[PDB]
Formats: sequence, C-alpha cells, structure tokens
Amino acid sequence: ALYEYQPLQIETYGPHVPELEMLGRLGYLNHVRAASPQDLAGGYTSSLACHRALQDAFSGLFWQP
Amino acid sequence: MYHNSSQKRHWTFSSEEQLARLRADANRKFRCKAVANGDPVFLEPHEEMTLCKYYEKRLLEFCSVFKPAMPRSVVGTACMYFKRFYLNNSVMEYHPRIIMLTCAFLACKVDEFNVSSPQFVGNLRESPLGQEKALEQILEYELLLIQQLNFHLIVHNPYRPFEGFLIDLKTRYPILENPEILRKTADDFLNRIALTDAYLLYTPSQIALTAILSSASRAGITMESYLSESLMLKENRTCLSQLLDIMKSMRNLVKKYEPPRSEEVAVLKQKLERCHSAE
Amino acid sequence: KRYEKLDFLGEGQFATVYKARIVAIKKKDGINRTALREIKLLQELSHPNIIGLLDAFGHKSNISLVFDFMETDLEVIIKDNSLVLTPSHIKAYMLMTLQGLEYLHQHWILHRDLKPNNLLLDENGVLKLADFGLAKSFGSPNRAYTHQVVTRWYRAPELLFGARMYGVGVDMWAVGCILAELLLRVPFLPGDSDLDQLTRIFETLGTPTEEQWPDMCSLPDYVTFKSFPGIPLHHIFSAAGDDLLDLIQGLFLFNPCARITATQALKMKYFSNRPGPTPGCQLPRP
Repeated sequence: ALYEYQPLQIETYGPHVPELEMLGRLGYLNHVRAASPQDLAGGYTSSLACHRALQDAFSGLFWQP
Repeated sequence: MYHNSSQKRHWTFSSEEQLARLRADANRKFRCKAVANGDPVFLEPHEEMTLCKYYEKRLLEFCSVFKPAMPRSVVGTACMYFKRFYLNNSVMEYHPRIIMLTCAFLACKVDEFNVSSPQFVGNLRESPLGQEKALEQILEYELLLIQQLNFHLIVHNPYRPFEGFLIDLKTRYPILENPEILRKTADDFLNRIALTDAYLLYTPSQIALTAILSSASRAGITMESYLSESLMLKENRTCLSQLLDIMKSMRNLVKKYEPPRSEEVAVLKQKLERCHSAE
Repeated sequence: KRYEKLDFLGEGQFATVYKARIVAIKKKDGINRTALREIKLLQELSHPNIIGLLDAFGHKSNISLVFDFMETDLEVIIKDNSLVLTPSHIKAYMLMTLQGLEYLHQHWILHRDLKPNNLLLDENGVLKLADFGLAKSFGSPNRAYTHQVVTRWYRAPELLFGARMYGVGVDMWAVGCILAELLLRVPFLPGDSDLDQLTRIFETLGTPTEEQWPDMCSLPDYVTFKSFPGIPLHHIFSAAGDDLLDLIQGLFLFNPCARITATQALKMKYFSNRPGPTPGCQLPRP
C-alpha cells in the first residue's frame, strides 16, 4: 500500500500556464518587477507574482456558462 | 482561482434574459409583499435598473475619493456585490444608497484593506451625526448583504488577468512590439464593460482579453495570430469561434449600454424616496 | 436555525465552538474580520484535507460558521503518552498535511497558523487543515503582511527576523516543526520570546551563514547571533531513516526559497519508500 505522487487534476478551462521554474528560461521574468533582497530573504520571488498573473489570465478563458 | 470559484459556479449567468428574469421576479415579489401589507408608486424593472446604474456610478465615485486610497480590487469587489445584490432584491425594499456603502464596507474587510469604521464613514460628505447614522445603517445591513451574496465573498476581477495577458503578450507575441500602448484604452474599455452586466455573464479572463483585443482593434493592430498561434486555438477551431463570439457579444453589450439620464433619475429618485417613506 | 445545539467544545478570543445535529458551529467594527476571513477562503476551497465550511448564518453583527465535526487534533495525538506514533502513522499525518497544503498553496493561500491543534482528524482519520482565521492569499506584490503570524514554536526564522513578504516557506517550516513534534512527542523549539525562539533554532540547527541564506541580513529585525555548530539531525532524530532526515533537512532549510515546497516534499523518496502511510481508519485514536 505504497504512496505515489500524482499531480492535482484541476481543469482550468484555459491555455497552458508555463511551470514556475521555467518562467526565467522562457523570458517571462523580464516583464515582472524584480523581488528585493528583503523579499528574497523571506522567500518571495518575482516568479510567484508572474505565475499567479499568467494563471489568472488563462483561468476559464474558454469556459461558457 | 476563477476556474473553481463561487463566481463561476453561481454568479456567471447564461444570458441577459436570465438576469432580467431574476430582476423581474425581485420587482413583482416586493409588489406582492407591499400589496399584502396594505397604485403607481411602485417602480417598474427598467426604472429599478436605471437607479441601480445610477447608484453603481455613486459607489465608484465614493470608492475613487475614499481616503486612504482604496485598491481597484476592493472597488471591483464592492461593485460586484452591488450588482449581485440587486439581481434578487428591489431598490424599493433596500435603499441602494445604504446597500452601496455596505458593499464598500464589506469589500474592504473581504479584500483585507484594513480601515476602522470611523475612517470609513469619515469619507461620507455628511455631519458627524449623519456619519454615525450612516455607520449604524451599514452595520444593520452588513449581515443582510452577506446573506443576499449567499456568503460568496471572493470576487475575481479582470485586473489580475489583464496583467497576466500583458506579461504573456510581452513574452510570446513580439509582433505586438510594445503591449503597454494598449493599457490606457484597454483600461478605458474595462471600465465601460464594468457598467454592463458583463461581470455577471463572462469570465474575468474573457473580459480582460476583450478589453485588450478591443484596444488592439482601435490601434489598428490585427492580433488574431495571438489567439490562433500563442493561445493554440488554431488546433481547436470551435474553441476559437466560441471565444470570438463571447468577445463580439461583450463588445455588443457595451455598444447598446444607455447611461441613466439626469431628468429620468430625478423622477425615479423622488419615486424611490416616496416608496421608502411608506414601505 | 436548523441545528439542535448538543454539546460545548471550546471558547476562543473571537468565537465559541459547539457540537450540533453532526457539525461544529463556531459562533462598531461590524462582523468579525476573522469570521469573514474563514467564510471567504473556505467557500473558494474544496479538498479532502481542508476543513469544509458547510453553511454560514446569524443575526445583527454575530455570525455562526458551520463546519464538519472533527473528533481530535494532532496536539492531542502527540501529547497522548499511551498511543505509539509508528513511522507509517507519521508519514500518513505528513502526507495529508502536505496534500492539503499543496492544494491550498496551488490556490495561492498560506495557512499561517499551522500547529498540531490546527490539524484536525475526523473519525475516519482524514486530517484537515482548520482555523483559517490567519490564512491569507499570497503571490501579490502590492499586498503587505505581518511577521507576528504562526504561534512562536512553529514560526520560521524569516518571520522571526521580520519578513513582511514570504511564501509557502512559512507553512513548510511549521510542517517541519510538526514533523519534529511527531518524532520527539514534545515541541521541538519551545522559545519563551522572539529572541529565545531564534536562539533555540540556531543552537539546534546551527547559526545560518550568508552561504545558507544569501540575504538574511536584509530582513528588518535581523540580529547577528553567536555562531553555533548545531546538533546533526541524526543525533536529534536517532530513529529517523536517511529519507526522513532528507525531508526534515529540506523543511528546515534556513533559505525559505530553497526550503522544500509541498509538491517537492510530496515527490521526496520518504513518501514513496516503505513502509507506506497508514490508511485513515487504522490511525491511532485518543
């Protein structure tokens, strides 16, 4: 009865959001404000903001009541 | 998140006809109470709608001059609370002047915009006694408002989605060289969209994208490749057609939006005051 | 309204809790901001390891929140000297905590009050994150937060150094402290003040350096501490296998960015390895 990680299956009804760790490589973080040293020291990265904003833009773009 | 939100589930309606039916039911359900208690004193649904449009404008004015600076998120939430409230309630039963302030008051708490009661009612242009009366009325209706919202307090506004699309366009759509030239006109169109029933009929993402593509169309920029190439709707042509029809439908709501006329509002205000004098 | 009002369960600062026919009801500023916080967040969340808000109602400026009735919490389990916490039990508790937290973090909400007594268990041994009175959305740059969140014993060093902005690390550190309390059966880091808390962290885990935590000195309440070596984790957790020490290590990374996320924690070999997590129905009951 061993555990195996399955990702959370949540239908977003919108375009694919790139993974948080890929945002730097894909060039998204060039268009979000840099997290300050104090922000970074607490674990707040510009990648969080950017990822939240893309997810909100794509959430339910295709959904119809 | 919008895609599993109460907003999507319970407060995004199939059509204007379905809204008009909720509002019509509200108007006749009040009339049936007032007649059962005890003439042309009663407002017709189209008159209620004119007053609600007028008070929604007064809610925006309130939130715009509110010190300390109210975040757009709180204003969006308050305006949504106001629209939702008057789907299922008559302006003849609950005065929209009180409900609109109670909307702003609740929105400030829900959106974690920490203001004390006195600094809230400090923003009203009334005597200290008037502000204390206003506060007592807001406290009386705060639970009523929450009940009529069915305790669905999180509102998804189009503003974050709007930010997400601008990041995406700047990253993946270099054909649009500077996407920030769309911001002012796209914001102007978002404001206009907000005056309509759009917030009850479309997703925040759909609203945000409509604003951006409307602003693009006014600029002369034909950016249908963003939908087909970047959003990958060239694969799913029906999903593309469905999306273009939502945006057309939303552009049509804004074109056919009539603002309340001064002389009309004055007459319906006097009529509204007369309804609340007797109850 | 439609609730029998059976038994008294407890009292708090902002509310009082009663058992009702089975559910738990929690009864000039207006309606309590802690009550609104719980209503507004739990209405938007639906996950087996997050407490369900079944109904809300009241009168005047008083509301009653209706929840699933929970039988016990981890604090009762940990403090119960009779019941033995096997490695399988610990894994199960941690798995559900993390699955609830993965879902919560996916929806851009921090709990910010993780501790054994906010990890409620039902009769079926399903663990739920409860008490969303301090829970808050994260990942917004404009939003400013307070550093006094999380009860002191479970508070992460970035909070204790006055982090205004933070992320899932505040929950994951508390998850490490819960794990440590499950393994030791006593609070890991029982500090009597914000300075005694930081001391106990650094005396146990070592004083972090600019290598282990690049920008630690930029945090507004940062105080330079005596450089301790810190007790090797295998000396603290004598019975912990290497997989569990790797989990603990990752939950207690000083750098909150490096500190493992709920999803990363869930993907760690600890959760995959033998023995498997105890099924809910077989978890120990006080």
